[PDB]
Amino acid sequence: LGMVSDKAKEYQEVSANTRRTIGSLNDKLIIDSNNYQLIVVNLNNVVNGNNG
Amino acid sequence: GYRGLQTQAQSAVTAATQMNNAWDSLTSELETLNANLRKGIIDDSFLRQLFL
Amino acid sequence: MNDGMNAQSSQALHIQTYCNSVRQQIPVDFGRFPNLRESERQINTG
Amino acid sequence: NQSSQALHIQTYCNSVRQQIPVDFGRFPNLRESERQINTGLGAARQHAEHYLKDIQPLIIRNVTNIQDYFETQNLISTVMPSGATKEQWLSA
Repeated sequence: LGMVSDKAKEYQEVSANTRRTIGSLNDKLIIDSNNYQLIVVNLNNVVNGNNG
Repeated sequence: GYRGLQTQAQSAVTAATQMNNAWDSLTSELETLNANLRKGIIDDSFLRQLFL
Repeated sequence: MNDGMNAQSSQALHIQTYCNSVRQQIPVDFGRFPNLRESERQINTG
Repeated sequence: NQSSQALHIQTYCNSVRQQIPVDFGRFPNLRESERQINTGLGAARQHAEHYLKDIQPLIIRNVTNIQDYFETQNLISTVMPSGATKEQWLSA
């Protein structure tokens, strides 16, 4: 049981590690999407002025 | 093109958030098993079988 | 117990969505406007 | 594809909760509109919280108790069942 408990603890720690990795991925994607949107708005403004 | 990329990222964000919740659940489930285990080692007779 | 746990679970996803959405909120630059220097920084900070 | 009655209301409930209050402060003609909208939204929120926190749960409870009751009393013994007094059957 103690052996199983120890193994589960290690597995739990591993699970937390994977979560952190996911968190970083999330932040990276979020930043990408945001920058993309910023470019789109910047572009939209250019064509919306240029058409006056 | 950027607009299409922004959508792709927005969807990936949802996909990632989902993966984060999945790992978080697994981590919690492990913690519960660990707690269930630990209380059964420092239990002698019936309360041990209950936690087990 | 089931009623409270479920309501919290839909509530949480609604906030989780709103959270990631706000993260995507891009910062604006009044760089062309000299008088809105303070405005831009204040906005960025907020 | 169709939802259960309760889920349809449960969705509408959480949706109304997300209804943000608006300020048409810049628009002078929409002053009454904004206040009226805000008030109505507030009231709807009250209706939802009650429905969600109390109503649907209470309904579930009553139904569950009914379900358990009919489960025990599944079929009426029209005839005097095997090895019982008439009084015993009448009491039951």
